Amino acid sequence: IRTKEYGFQNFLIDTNILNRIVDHAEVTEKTGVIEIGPGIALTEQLAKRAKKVVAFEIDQRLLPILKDTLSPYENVTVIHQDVLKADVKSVIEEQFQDEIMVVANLPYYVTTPIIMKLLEEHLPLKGIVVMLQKEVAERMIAVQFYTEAKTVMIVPKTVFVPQPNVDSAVIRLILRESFFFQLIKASFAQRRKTLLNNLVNNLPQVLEETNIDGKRRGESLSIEEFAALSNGLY
Repeated sequence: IRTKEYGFQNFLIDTNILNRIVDHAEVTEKTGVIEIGPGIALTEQLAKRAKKVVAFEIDQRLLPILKDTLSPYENVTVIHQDVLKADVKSVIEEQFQDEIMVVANLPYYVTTPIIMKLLEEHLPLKGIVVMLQKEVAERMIAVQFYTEAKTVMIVPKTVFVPQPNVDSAVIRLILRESFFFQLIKASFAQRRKTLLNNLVNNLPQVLEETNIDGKRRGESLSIEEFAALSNGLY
């Protein structure tokens, strides 16, 4: 608990876990890493076993803190951009000679968009680990198309500084015609209303079901089922 002063965003405490996290990253002196939402903590113990680290933070307030926190470590560069509106393909060419494994600490609201954006441009990563709440992880998986997931290692409230009420979890995601991605966007518009309604918020009429109820809703359809529909007229 070196976490002094500034003002008392909530943070971790013991390294006990952090190298377990880092353990669940396929991390080496060979691999690089794209840290998102650093605070400071993760990034320090992360810098002590990685090739290079690339921290991403929109919060200005943290940079004079990271000015001296994680200053001593020399394989760290804290780029200051909105990760969502970021130039991360361009920063890979700019900072990694290399396997890459993004580690990310993001809140529910934007966390699901971000993971998409990283994946979405076919970027060359080993995998995408993310710390989220206990509830949300157990929920198993928005797109298992780009990658298949494992909710490995739980993380308790009792290793945090404000001590959030609900315990959290970590989730690693190693990766391995397509208007499909326009389809899932179109099918989820109203969210609550029927499939008729959602595919009349979509580009342009006739459509026989391939073993699938009309009035059935978006959040039901299995991931393989959702491919079959896309093969209407791509």
